[PDB]
Amino acid sequence: LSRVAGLEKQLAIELKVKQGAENMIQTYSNGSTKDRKLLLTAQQMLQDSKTKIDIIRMQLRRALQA
Amino acid sequence: EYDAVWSKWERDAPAGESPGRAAVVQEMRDCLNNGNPVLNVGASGLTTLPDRLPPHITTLVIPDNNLTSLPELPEGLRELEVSGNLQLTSLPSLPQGLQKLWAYNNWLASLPTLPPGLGDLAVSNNQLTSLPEMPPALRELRVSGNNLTSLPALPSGLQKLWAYNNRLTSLPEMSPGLQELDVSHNQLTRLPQSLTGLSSAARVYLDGNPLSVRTLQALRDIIGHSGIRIHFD
Repeated sequence: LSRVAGLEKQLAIELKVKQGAENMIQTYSNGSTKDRKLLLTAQQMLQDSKTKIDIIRMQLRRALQA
Repeated sequence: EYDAVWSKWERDAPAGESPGRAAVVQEMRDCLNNGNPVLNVGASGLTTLPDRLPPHITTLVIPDNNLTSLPELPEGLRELEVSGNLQLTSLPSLPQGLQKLWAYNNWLASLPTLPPGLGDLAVSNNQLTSLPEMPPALRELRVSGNNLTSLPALPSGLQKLWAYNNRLTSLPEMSPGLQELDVSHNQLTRLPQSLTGLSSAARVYLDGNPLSVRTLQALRDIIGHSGIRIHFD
């Protein structure tokens, strides 16, 4: 199928992004008042990537019907 | 009492949070006086909810907010949806008669023991590293987007399972009545024998896992003998 490969690539990318975000969150969890904003940003990014994975995966499950 | 508690809660609004709380209060008074079964607080930027919700509401919807915690829930609550609260790491004890629990895109570290009647559980994009025992009546389970390294025993009535995007090393045994299983981007190098007992109409996505040559050829043989659709990656 045409779109499958592309969807999987998007998956690899967003997964990499998710990994990165997780590592950021882990690094800034020291709890310093200075890293607060960086930590929150890292969180929002993690959540974003996960949601995108959910959506792209819905689309992918659709693409696997043929 | 109720209206007094809600009024107090409104006057106690933090700076900038007044209009939102007033709206929520309108909603709650609607539920109370007009018997509206559903309470939707919307996204008000709420940092807190009143000590007590309307008693007779069946369904509760909490969108993106600042909530650190939830108040004790009404005994007759059938459905609960909590989403978009990054500082909410914990749910309150859940009413036994609860059917649908959708709590996702939050910070939850753990879940409280789940009510037996629960048939639909979606907790995704949370911090969960573990799950409690599963209610026997649960037909739909979405745990994806978590830290889970494993799943507990699955109920005989489960029609759907999404474990994808986790740390899972191993899947548990599965009931033949499972329609859809998506486990992706996990650590599984192996799969449970019960997988063979599934219906040929089952949709199983294994992509994103190490698996193994033995497991891969096992899957190919199983496909040859069955005709069920499976994913390899």
